[PDB]
Amino acid sequence: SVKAGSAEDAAFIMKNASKVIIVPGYGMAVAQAQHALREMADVLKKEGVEVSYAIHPVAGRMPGHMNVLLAEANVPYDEVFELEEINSSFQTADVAFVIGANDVTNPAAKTDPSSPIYGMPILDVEKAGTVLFIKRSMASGYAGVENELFFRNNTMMLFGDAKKMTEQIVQAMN
Amino acid sequence: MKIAIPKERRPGEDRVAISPEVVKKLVGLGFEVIVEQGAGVGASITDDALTAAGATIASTAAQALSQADVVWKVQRPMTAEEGTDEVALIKEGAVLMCHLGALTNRPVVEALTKRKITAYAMELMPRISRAQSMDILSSQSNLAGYRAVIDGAYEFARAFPMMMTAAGTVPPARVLVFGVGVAGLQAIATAKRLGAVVMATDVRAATKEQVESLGGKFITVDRKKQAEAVLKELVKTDIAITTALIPGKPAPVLITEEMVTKMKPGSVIIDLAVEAGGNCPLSEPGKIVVKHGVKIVGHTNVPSRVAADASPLFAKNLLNFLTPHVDKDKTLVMKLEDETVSGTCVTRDGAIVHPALTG
Amino acid sequence: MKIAIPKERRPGEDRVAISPEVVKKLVGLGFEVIVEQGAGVGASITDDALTAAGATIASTAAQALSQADVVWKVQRPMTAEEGTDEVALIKEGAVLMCHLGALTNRPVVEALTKRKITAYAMELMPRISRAQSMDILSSQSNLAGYRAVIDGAYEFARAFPMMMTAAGTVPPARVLVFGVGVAGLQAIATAKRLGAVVMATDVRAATKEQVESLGGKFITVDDEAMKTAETAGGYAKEMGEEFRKKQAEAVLKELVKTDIAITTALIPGKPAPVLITEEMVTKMKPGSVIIDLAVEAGGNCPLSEPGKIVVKHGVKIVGHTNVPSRVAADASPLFAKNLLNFLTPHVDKDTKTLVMKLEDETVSGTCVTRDGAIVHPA
Ligand SMILES: NC(=O)c1ccc[n+]([C@@H]2O[C@H](COP(=O)([O-])OP(=O)(O)OC[C@H]3O[C@@H](n4cnc5c(N)ncnc54)[C@H](OP(=O)(O)O)[C@@H]3O)[C@@H](O)[C@H]2O)c1
Ligand SMILES: NC(=O)c1ccc[n+]([C@@H]2O[C@H](COP(=O)([O-])OP(=O)(O)OC[C@H]3O[C@@H](n4cnc5c(N)ncnc54)[C@H](O)[C@@H]3O)[C@@H](O)[C@H]2O)c1
Repeated sequence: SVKAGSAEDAAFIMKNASKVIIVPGYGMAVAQAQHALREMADVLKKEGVEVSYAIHPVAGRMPGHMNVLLAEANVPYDEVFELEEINSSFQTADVAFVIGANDVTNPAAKTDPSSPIYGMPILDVEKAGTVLFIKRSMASGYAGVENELFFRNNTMMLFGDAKKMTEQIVQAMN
Repeated sequence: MKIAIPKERRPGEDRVAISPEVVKKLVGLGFEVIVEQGAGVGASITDDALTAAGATIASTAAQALSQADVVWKVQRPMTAEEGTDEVALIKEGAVLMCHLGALTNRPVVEALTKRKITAYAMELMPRISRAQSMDILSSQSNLAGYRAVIDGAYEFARAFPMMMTAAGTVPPARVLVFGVGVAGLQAIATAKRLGAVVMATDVRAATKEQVESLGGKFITVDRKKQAEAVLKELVKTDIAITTALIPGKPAPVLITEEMVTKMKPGSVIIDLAVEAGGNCPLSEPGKIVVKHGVKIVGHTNVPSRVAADASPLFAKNLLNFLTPHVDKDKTLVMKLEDETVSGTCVTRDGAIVHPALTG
Repeated sequence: MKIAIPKERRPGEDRVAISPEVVKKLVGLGFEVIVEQGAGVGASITDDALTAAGATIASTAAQALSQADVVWKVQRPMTAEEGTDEVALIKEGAVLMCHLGALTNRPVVEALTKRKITAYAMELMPRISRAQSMDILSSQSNLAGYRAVIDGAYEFARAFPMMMTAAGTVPPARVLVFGVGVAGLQAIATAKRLGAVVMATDVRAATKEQVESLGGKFITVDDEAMKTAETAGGYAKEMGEEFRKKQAEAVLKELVKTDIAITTALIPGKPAPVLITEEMVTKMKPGSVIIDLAVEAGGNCPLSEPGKIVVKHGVKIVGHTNVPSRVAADASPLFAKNLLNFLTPHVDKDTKTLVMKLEDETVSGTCVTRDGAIVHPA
């Protein structure tokens, strides 16, 4: 019942856009997709596009999980933002590049009172013109609950390993 | 209402249950914020920094706590039995929030109960998503994991990273992390970013992927003699960091003396479980001991070794826990239906209320 | 032609001038290689590892050097008035290779000269590119640069890396490296490894690009003087009181926000330049740490005291001695290879002799005494 999508053609969507927010999560860490992610980002800045990374307080499986991996891929600190300084900017962005995140974006935290993720503030990725989730499958996250964002008009899935998908997208950007 | 934060009095505690950011938030909620002078010294938070945020400075502990409706601290208050009665400084009927260690320290719970103090033991915070912001176990453990590596690198006489030079190459350090909770994961990350080859082991199945998600290698057997695979790597290890812990129980023994005799000299062990008995029986609290060519390091209170970053995080945990209950109209009502309140309340209004302590 | 290497009896000195890799190479040249008992314990080099590589083991210092045609040490040998008289243990007429100190150590030089001992001073190694494999300043100061960051992080009550967390964001530590030679470059790299935001400065113009390659940001003071700051030797000169002021004002904007300051600036034959005065320390954040690696040459900060950690104005100023010996088990194999690379080219091999070229500037810019003559342009 959900909408699909593949590696192909996510490269120009971001290349054509004025602004993109990258939203990394645990899956990004599992695949070690971070060196490919950073190279995907600065080809964009070489095009004149404005890039950002939105870090949820509990992305990954430990405090600072995304920070160490992003630091290893040499992402500049000035492009990395915490949930409170970045959440309003989704409104003004053409693309939400979600790579290996899920629970961190899940709207049932604001709605659905009787849910396991309720009350945890999330990143408001839906408010971006378009949302791309990279993950291997439709499988759930740490909470073990479905995410409504996967199936609406403004969302497109990219079903592959986070390292493979991003590497492929960089080649399509050239 | 008044809310008070004293200095920490226990030997070696350099943390404090406040920060300038959190002071100005408490004021916004309609609190008068008082802190004991010198309370933030070990956390690099001066009295002037505090006063600029909107707080008042008290000259002594007693005076800070005199009229406080709410009291915040990091470690449990000392009792008369320990030679310093801090419980007696807290106003009758007041609210205390701290790391009580309440399930293993019934004496302090009884002393708070006698003064009709309502005590919230923060270490008993429920493991739900919305309380991760109020969780002092993970905020403090995380920084301890980082420190373990820093302490290991300090005590080691080789560099962490591989270095290729004109005069020859020096190999990387080999690190073995035992136990992959919050501390263990930050230890793997800190060791890896410093250039070490990192191996980790844990009993739990789901940890193997966590280790790899930080670039570590899990010790595998590709049954109950899995110690062969462990020992094969331990014999090649320069730094062993043990983090394995079990609430209200002695820590599991992961490196036996027989295992340390098989390690290379110059190796170091960092035993983060030393206060619960140690994962290595050769470790001694508050000391670096040398046996069989190996330094076994067993510093106490590792989060206080990072006290200047630990303290802001601890005060934010406290604020996040308190904020939803300050509906002013200017009072504090801790709603019983809240699991965060019921999971954490140890005694209330003159009676012990936590079901683990009523008997 | 047999070579012997003693253990270091000097307080704190844990480096040995030998390794299994090197004795295997010395045997090939034609050396019987005796080594004092337990000489590599501080360097984590065992006697059994020496043997297997091809080394006999002497049970004392006098027994190792007794018939040794060549002797390798790390630091200058102690003289009669220092306590034990190691110079006298050495067989007369032998050749001695180490950091003999020299220039600032005249007692040792005349005593070795009295016993016909031909000694070679490795600190005076020419600053030409081919001698980098024989160069002890570089091998040892590289590791001191690493160790500075480790000591800074140890003394600091905060974490280095940025961490976004459920309790809020841990900010990154900001590091300022004063002087970007061999030690300063490794301090930048090691601080960046740990997630710090790294700032750097130096008087030599070519440093700017080296800092940026490591991902640090460089503090240009220029004064037009950075073009003519580096010499034909590659070392710095005295810049002047006016530049120092121009430098101190530029530095201050970052230094107020700086958590760790690592100072490494040296000037040959001169006291170490003052980069952070006590006035500047007073502007720094409480909990800050200064690591002064130039402490044994005067210091880049006047509040530093050798072998101690000083606390003033809520700032820790750290001034450990012999920083490379705090990394002794890495330092030692590298030191022993500096010496091996220096020595190998001048071995005959066929008759097992040692004719040190004389014409090779590596040889002549190093020989402090030869057969009872001091022979050096001091
Ligand atoms: N950070 C902390 O301190 C901490 C600690 C404990 C728990 N948590 C919890 O962990 C969760 C973190 O949220 P999150 O969004 O970062 O992670 P998450 O919600 O658990 O989801 C991770 C996603 O990444 C995908 N993934 C796994 N391997 C992948 C691969 N190799 N390539 C591409 N995608 C892959 C998975 O989908 P596929 O199966 O399709 O691949 C999965 O849905 C929160 O619920 C948080 O409360 C955090
Ligand atoms: N064999 C060789 O060719 C050889 C050997 C060693 C070093 N070198 C070269 O020499 C250069 C210096 O290396 P080093 O580690 O010996 O330097 P050093 O130890 O003599 O000094 C460290 C740094 O401090 C700087 N400095 C001095 N005064 C300063 C001040 N006023 N303010 C700011 N910085 C100041 C110097 O410019 C230098 O970069 C490097 O380029 C290195 O490669 C060459």
